[PDB]
Amino acid sequence: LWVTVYYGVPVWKDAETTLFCASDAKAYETEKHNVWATHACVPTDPNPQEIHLENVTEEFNMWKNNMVEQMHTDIISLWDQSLKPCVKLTPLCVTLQCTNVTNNITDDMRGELKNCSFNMTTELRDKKQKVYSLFYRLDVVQINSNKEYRLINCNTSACTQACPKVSFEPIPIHYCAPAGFAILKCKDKKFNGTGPCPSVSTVQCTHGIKPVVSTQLLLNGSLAEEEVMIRSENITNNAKNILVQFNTPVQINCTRPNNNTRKSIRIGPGQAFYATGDIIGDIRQAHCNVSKATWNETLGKVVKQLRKHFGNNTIIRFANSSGGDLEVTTHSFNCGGEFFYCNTSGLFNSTWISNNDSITLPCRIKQIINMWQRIGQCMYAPPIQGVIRCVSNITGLILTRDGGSTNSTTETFRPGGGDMRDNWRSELYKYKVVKIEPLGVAPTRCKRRVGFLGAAGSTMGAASMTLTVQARNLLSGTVWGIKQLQARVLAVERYLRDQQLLGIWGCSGKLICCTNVPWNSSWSNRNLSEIWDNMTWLQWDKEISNYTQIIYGLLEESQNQQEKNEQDLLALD
Amino acid sequence: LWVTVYYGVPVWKDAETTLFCASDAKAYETEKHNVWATHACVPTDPNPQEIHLENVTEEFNMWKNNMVEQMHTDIISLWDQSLKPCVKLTPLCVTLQCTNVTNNITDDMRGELKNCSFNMTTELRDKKQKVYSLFYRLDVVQINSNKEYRLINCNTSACTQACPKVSFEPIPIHYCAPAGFAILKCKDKKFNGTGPCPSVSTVQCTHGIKPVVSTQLLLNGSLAEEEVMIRSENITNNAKNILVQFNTPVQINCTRPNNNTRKSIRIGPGQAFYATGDIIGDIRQAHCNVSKATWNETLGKVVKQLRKHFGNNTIIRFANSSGGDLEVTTHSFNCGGEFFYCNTSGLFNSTWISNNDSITLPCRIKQIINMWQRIGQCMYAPPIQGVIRCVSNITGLILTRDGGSTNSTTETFRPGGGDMRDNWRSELYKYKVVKIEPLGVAPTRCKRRVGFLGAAGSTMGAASMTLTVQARNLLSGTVWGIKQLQARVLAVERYLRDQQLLGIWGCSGKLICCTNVPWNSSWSNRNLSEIWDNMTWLQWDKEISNYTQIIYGLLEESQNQQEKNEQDLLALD
Amino acid sequence: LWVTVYYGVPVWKDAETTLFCASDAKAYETEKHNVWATHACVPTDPNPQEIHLENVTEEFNMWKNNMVEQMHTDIISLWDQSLKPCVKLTPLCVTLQCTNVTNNITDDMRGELKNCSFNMTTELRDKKQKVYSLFYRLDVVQINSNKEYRLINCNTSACTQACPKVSFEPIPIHYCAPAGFAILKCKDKKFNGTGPCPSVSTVQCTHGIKPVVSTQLLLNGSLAEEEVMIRSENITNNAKNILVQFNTPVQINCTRPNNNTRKSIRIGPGQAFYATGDIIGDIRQAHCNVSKATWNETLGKVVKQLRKHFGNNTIIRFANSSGGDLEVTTHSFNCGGEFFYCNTSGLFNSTWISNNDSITLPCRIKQIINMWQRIGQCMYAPPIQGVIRCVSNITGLILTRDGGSTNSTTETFRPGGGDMRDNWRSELYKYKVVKIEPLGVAPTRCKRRVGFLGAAGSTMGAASMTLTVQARNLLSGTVWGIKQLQARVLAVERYLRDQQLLGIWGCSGKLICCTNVPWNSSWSNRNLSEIWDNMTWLQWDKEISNYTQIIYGLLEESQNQQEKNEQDLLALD
Ligand SMILES: *[C@@H]1O[C@H](CO)[C@@H](O[C@@H]2O[C@H](CO)[C@@H](O[C@@H]3O[C@H](CO)[C@@H](O)[C@H](O)[C@@H]3O)[C@H](O)[C@H]2NC(C)=O)[C@H](O)[C@H]1NC(C)=O
Ligand SMILES: *[C@@H]1O[C@H](CO)[C@@H](O[C@@H]2O[C@H](CO)[C@@H](O)[C@H](O)[C@H]2NC(C)=O)[C@H](O)[C@H]1NC(C)=O
Ligand SMILES: *[C@@H]1O[C@H](CO)[C@@H](O[C@@H]2O[C@H](CO)[C@@H](O)[C@H](O)[C@H]2NC(C)=O)[C@H](O)[C@H]1NC(C)=O
Ligand SMILES: *[C@@H]1O[C@H](CO)[C@@H](O[C@@H]2O[C@H](CO)[C@@H](O)[C@H](O)[C@H]2NC(C)=O)[C@H](O)[C@H]1NC(C)=O
Ligand SMILES: *[C@@H]1O[C@H](CO)[C@@H](O[C@@H]2O[C@H](CO)[C@@H](O)[C@H](O)[C@H]2NC(C)=O)[C@H](O)[C@H]1NC(C)=O
Ligand SMILES: *[C@@H]1O[C@H](CO)[C@@H](O[C@@H]2O[C@H](CO)[C@@H](O)[C@H](O)[C@H]2NC(C)=O)[C@H](O)[C@H]1NC(C)=O
Ligand SMILES: *[C@@H]1O[C@H](CO)[C@@H](O[C@@H]2O[C@H](CO)[C@@H](O)[C@H](O)[C@H]2NC(C)=O)[C@H](O)[C@H]1NC(C)=O
Ligand SMILES: *[C@@H]1O[C@H](CO)[C@@H](O)[C@H](O)[C@H]1NC(C)=O
Ligand SMILES: *[C@@H]1O[C@H](CO)[C@@H](O)[C@H](O)[C@H]1NC(C)=O
Ligand SMILES: *[C@@H]1O[C@H](CO)[C@@H](O)[C@H](O)[C@H]1NC(C)=O
Repeated sequence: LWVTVYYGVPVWKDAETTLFCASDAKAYETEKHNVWATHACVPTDPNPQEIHLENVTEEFNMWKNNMVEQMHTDIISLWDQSLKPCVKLTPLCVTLQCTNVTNNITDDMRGELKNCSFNMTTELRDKKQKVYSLFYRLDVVQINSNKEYRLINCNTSACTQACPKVSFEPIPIHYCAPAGFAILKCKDKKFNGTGPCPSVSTVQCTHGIKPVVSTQLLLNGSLAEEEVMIRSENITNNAKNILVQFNTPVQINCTRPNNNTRKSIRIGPGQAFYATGDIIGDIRQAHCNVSKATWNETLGKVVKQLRKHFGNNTIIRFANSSGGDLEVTTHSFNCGGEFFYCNTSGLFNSTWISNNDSITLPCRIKQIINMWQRIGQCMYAPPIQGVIRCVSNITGLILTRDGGSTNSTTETFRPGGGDMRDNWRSELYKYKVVKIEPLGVAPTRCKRRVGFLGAAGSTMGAASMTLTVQARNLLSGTVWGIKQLQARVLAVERYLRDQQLLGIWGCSGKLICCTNVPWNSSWSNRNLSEIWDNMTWLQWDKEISNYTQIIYGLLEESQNQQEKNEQDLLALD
Repeated sequence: LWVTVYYGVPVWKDAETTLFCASDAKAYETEKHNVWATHACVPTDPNPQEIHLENVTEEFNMWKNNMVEQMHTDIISLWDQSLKPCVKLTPLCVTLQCTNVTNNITDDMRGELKNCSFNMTTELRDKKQKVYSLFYRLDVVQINSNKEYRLINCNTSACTQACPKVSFEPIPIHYCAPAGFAILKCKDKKFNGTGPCPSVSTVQCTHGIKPVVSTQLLLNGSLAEEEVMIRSENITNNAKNILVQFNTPVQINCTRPNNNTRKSIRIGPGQAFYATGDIIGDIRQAHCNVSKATWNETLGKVVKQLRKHFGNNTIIRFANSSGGDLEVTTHSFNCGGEFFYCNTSGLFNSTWISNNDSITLPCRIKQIINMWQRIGQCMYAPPIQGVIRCVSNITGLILTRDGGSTNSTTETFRPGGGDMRDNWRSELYKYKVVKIEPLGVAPTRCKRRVGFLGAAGSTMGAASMTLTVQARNLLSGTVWGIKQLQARVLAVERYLRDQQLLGIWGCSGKLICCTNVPWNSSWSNRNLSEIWDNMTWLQWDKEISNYTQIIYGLLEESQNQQEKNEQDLLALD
Repeated sequence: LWVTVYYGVPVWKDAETTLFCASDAKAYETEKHNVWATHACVPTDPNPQEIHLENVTEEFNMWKNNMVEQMHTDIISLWDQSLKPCVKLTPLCVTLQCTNVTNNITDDMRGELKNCSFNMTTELRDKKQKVYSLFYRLDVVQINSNKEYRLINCNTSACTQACPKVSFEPIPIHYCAPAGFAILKCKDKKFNGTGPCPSVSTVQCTHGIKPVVSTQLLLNGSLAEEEVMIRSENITNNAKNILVQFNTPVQINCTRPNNNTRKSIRIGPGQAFYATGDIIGDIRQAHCNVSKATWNETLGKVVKQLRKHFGNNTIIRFANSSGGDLEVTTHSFNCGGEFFYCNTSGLFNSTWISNNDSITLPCRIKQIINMWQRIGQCMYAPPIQGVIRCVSNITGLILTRDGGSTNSTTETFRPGGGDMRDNWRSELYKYKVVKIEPLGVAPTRCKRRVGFLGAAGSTMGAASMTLTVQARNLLSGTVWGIKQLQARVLAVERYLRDQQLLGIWGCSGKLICCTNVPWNSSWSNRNLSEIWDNMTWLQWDKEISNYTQIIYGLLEESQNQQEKNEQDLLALD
């Protein structure tokens, strides 16, 4: 009959907000190399809390998530911030004099290293300096008695050498939302990227996400749980990348067996340039090894789950990439500072039908890079002395279907990728951000006299006793610097708005503040047995969400003001 | 009689604060390249509300407004931000060797364009490049086989090319104040600039203001109603500009018949310099057209209002600009990218005794500009390819009077301008920012036991029923980015201070409350019928403004502390 | 028996927070623009409030004061900010060719002023310029038939010319604590800098302190009272400085008799380089003067007050500095823009046994400078034309004890300094920041039915009637603005946390409230009369902070939740 206002109901709606980084601050409390990304984040909770929701079935969507875009923008801005402070190599674009290096009489790499020598400025503007350095063939381009060259990007973009002190080591970060927002987590083991997730769990924020950069194979990412899953925006469409994820890792070992040496040239006053001085001992190519039997078994599995969608009689035949830029055409990870670019033509060999030492990947290195498909600004990665070795493990792939015929007697899958959002979407697949609103109104028989969300799936009557748990922690009282400020300002304003709305009414209280506005039959007149015993809060929100504004207006104006002026006139005499 | 505290009365008072931007969704969603000003402006509400205050009369002042200065600072800051991130053109200073253009036939514009050639640097620091470009006569100065010149600014300032993609296209901007403030709006049809406006209305924020930059003639402005209103700070003083506002607009057309060509010179790495390569076909001077009959009629209408201020039978005479810099001597503006500088001696030339064709304005174009009289921050607008044409309205003038004696036989009005504040002040003449304060105290016979401003003109008895409406909107739950954040924080702060000051008294959760403070007769006591039925809250607060601190001190000391301590002593048994 | 929560109670504890500047408007209104970026600082309070606290004893310490480090960081940041828009002199690193003092007659100083002639780029790229300048012997280092030199730091740092408009003139800076905090001012006459101060006071803003710079002598410092004070972290440790603060000042006059003239050389466009053109008249030595009798008397006082720690009849000896950099070896300072560097060996040249016109100190001047022992950043102070004279007051030394022994026979003292924290620490020795904690709990017999800090020393019974004054003040109503914004948001967040924590309990009504938690005897049981009337509020915080968290837990969980769970039954009707 009479309206009653409830504060702290289990209700949420989809929204987007400014997330802030959290990371393990104890590891870097003792200072180390100034990492590219992870600094100034709030310390992470030593005991993260994950709460399971009893009966809810939330709808997820991988390919229209906003956290991926926020992550990509954050990484781009962090990289741009990192590159700015240190040296600019504007005076290095000069005509070079380059000849082939003479290794320690070992062949098959003779044409790849140059010994460019050139003129460079010095401290005093009136004088010039004569220097030399070693450049890779992919870094230096010809300009048309030994022939003379220039750097590759002199006619496109400038160069800012990376600050030698920082380190491009990926290390995990946690994206945490402001107070008043919650991040759901799809939990079932067969989530194909879209559709309902019958198992859901609320977490304050995420686990450790390593911002690894790669094009053709995903490295160090999170594995699947039950089986190797295949995800795509629309599998039937050939234009959409077919992300894949493994359940057991395939180990890849990469090396640069050259005893490189750094050599600093001054281009001062103050500024210095680090050249590739000289290589000691033999010179050999950089190669990556992947176990043959393990890779064969992994592909023989992926083809098995891949035939679930494309029929169980078709012929599946992998192949190397079609072509394009060197980033797209070759697996382009980074290992300790050097930016490899490796072939992968030996991996994607097979032709499957219904019925042992290693695989070597010969490859090459480039020092100058302009990643994220950008133009107008490049970077010069300084050389790293000594042999460098990495042991990653392949966790997923990025496939693309040819779709070259309509009969569909066979299918051909060439690996691709290069849009860095695909790497992030492979990790943020089981998250979304929701906006908790704690206020609610429902009819009852009042007349006023003169887990964190574990009750979400329960009926409205069952959830009418746990109101306090929602409202207890509603406030929870340079990149990563302004984001925290905006996040906490938004949280404070949300708490203040909720308190003001609950205060202008007659309630000023937490649990079950009865009111006096009569229940109009126009606001979905149902039997109270059909309301309290049948429905739940999330369902109760939807049909009445049109009329919440009218009920708020009636409570604030029609009832409280008249009631209080009546009390004031009562105390007159 | 005892004091009673009301929260959310219609009281306001004049104040100055920080405003933020807001733009239309159409301009917000324009996929093309960003406009010079609006990038992070929040989208505007599709339906702003007008809450005409009914019986209120407020004192307006056009000249001493603070919105104008804030707009000027914001515009200058936006320009400086716009020019920072693209090409700097320091190495263009070279001794240029120039020669006249050959024209086509029947030479008429010989001395304006020069065919300058100079040696310019290329990407490779070793080599040099021979190029040529066409510079207008106003952009070069001779130095002492053919003659040689330098650029205009290479002994005062360093050039900086305007970014080639961004366009200085004026578009509407709305300046909206944060929560807890209001922007009143005068609507008197004959508002001359100062004095009380008997018809006052409040909007959430202003109408669309086009930030057009021009001098000597206001373009694309807002027109008056029923009269050709004329405004000035002081008509007797001859050192003050006399703004005008036409009833109906005057159509002005402008053209640049030369068919330019954009020649790209690469002076990298990365940078570039766009040059006026060569002109195709016939070559002629830029000119602007204004209808003769319309302009004659408009002058004949404006002189009638000048006769009112300066008396009947006085002869009003017009004359062209007094002389000085080219910025103020000629009607300067930009039409699609080219900065025109048009002679206006054909318009301001007439004499008016007591009792079909088109006018052609010769015009000249300049490329190197240092607008806003800020020497040291020059700019080089790149050439715009193809014929340029635009059609605009003239909706105002900026006249100045001649002060040679008075002996009022006649007056001589000469156009002026140059200070850009007058362009903004012509649009923001019907607004001012007033901060709303909700708290208030008034007497009555009660003692305690032991539209958004539509009621601003109503009596205190009727106004006390609308405390909810006033009290609701006190939170409303790059340069613009920090403006919005600071304004939001300020609003939250003011609301929290109001809440705390209400809470130290015994009236925390209530809009109205009775208190046991006696009403001292020294506070201008009056019969209740003369307060609650013969006064309004704005008029009441104007009377008790001296005793507010004493009453607040009494309420916080004599009542709450003593009451709580005595109640604590009572609860012991 | 029962617990009762008190809000707004005079209790504080040590804490650190970012402070904000406050300077008078006259400094900005001075014609010398941007002397210290006064626009950043807030206008000063016209009447700072000092409230005497009558019974409080507080533990002071200056050797761990955080305000010293905050002032140092603020000064460094302001200095770096000031020079950013100024000219950069990278093209000045040229092979100079210098030949002593050929243009003038000089006394026996001989080769201190080098007459340097060298090439330079004119306002145009094409043509070079032949110019000259006078550089001091300290500003040029030889490089290997007239000899040739270069500037001192052409292989270390890039000079940036000081802007000529601004001047490095110190002005008062007032430090004001943000909302919620307070600054305690110790007023004891004989305060050593450590231990309990029995005459504490409080101030909203500190007294005006001038950020002077000088190594071996403190200039314009604040004077002590009634005796020369000696302060040290541990006097018997040889490695720690021993500050001194004279009772009465010793005046020092300094002069630059050379009559310099400024020559403006153009490095255009938009850049100028001010050289030392020529010296009119005879070359003469720069020197400083100190009164002999006054200085001898001051050292006679310092020995009297410094033998107190060491011995009544121990030999104490003074001596000049040992060696090292010119900054530490010699008393440096600025005198009207010229950075003097004067040896003080004519002053510390005394020996004192167990039981006549003026001291003159000739000294040098250096132009290129980089204070704080910084590397990578430098400045070139332009010449100050005309004869220069200064007058200053010495107000404290910075001594240092030698580690040799002679365990008791003799003690040797030398001037020290070099780190600029000591100069700030000599002025902020009587101020520390404290954080106010307004919540408090005390036992009493109440059971619930089913100046700003002048009372900090008074008993709890009397201090319960002044809860309003503390509670009222807690809220207190581009680059470098985010610091103030973050401090402000932090204050708001702290207030909201306190209010929410009070709201979880059954005490939404502010100030003295009562709760039903019994008072366990284990929590420092005392008879009630000796709790309320034989003890103060600060001492109560020193005997509950162990159990305060558990008391808050009992209040928030054990009583209010059960009360609501009992109330829900009666809420149905
Ligand atoms: C006053 O407002 C008028 C709006 O009518 C301004 O004229 C407009 O100027 C723009 C920019 O030149 C014109 O758009 C351009 O059109 C050309 C094609 O001619 C196109 O190639 C460009 O990319 C751009 O879209 C626009 O057509 C023109 N308006 C009209 C009706 O022609 C005028 O510039 C304003 N006054 C001042 C002083 O800015
Ligand atoms: C997924 O992509 C496929 C493209 O193959 C879409 O299927 C096409 O739909 C159009 C429109 O009806 C037909 O003309 C084509 O013949 C279809 N192609 C095939 C191979 O069947 C499909 O609609 C897309 N799915 C979604 C949900 O967008
Ligand atoms: C990729 O696959 C092709 C065939 O699919 C491989 O070519 C085979 O090489 C072996 C070894 O000489 C021959 O015995 C076969 O006859 C070849 N097959 C065909 C169809 O000609 C090729 O070597 C593979 N390359 C890599 C790098 O894995
Ligand atoms: C200044 O004199 C005081 C004694 O009056 C010394 O301070 C004492 O220091 C000890 C050591 O920490 C403390 O336990 C005492 O409480 C302090 N008492 C007082 C009154 O401050 C201090 O050491 C002297 N300073 C110097 C530099 O010698
Ligand atoms: C102050 O400094 C002195 C000297 O540095 C310290 O005294 C020394 O203490 C060690 C440890 O017992 C002895 O081995 C030395 O012989 C002492 N030297 C002298 C000269 O006394 C003293 O401990 C320091 N005091 C404080 C409070 O730090
Ligand atoms: C610093 O200079 C001042 C003058 O500007 C000196 O003060 C003067 O000294 C002379 C000689 O003793 C007196 O005749 C004047 O009356 C003094 N003038 C004033 C205003 O006091 C001062 O002695 C100099 N100090 C030093 C250390 O040389
Ligand atoms: C400051 O003055 C003293 C005293 O004149 C200078 O000390 C000289 O030191 C050198 C090296 O031992 C010797 O010439 C003498 O011992 C001292 N000179 C005289 C005349 O006795 C000191 O060099 C001066 N400071 C500077 C930076 O030169
Ligand atoms: C505008 O009108 C007011 C009267 O309301 C008058 O005081 C003022 O001088 C007028 N100003 C002008 C410029 O006409
Ligand atoms: C007293 O109140 C009456 C209301 O009926 C009013 O008419 C009268 O003017 C008042 N007199 C004074 C002195 O305020
Ligand atoms: C400059 O003066 C110094 C000091 O007397 C002297 O050693 C030097 O030889 C002089 N320079 C020349 C060029 O004579």
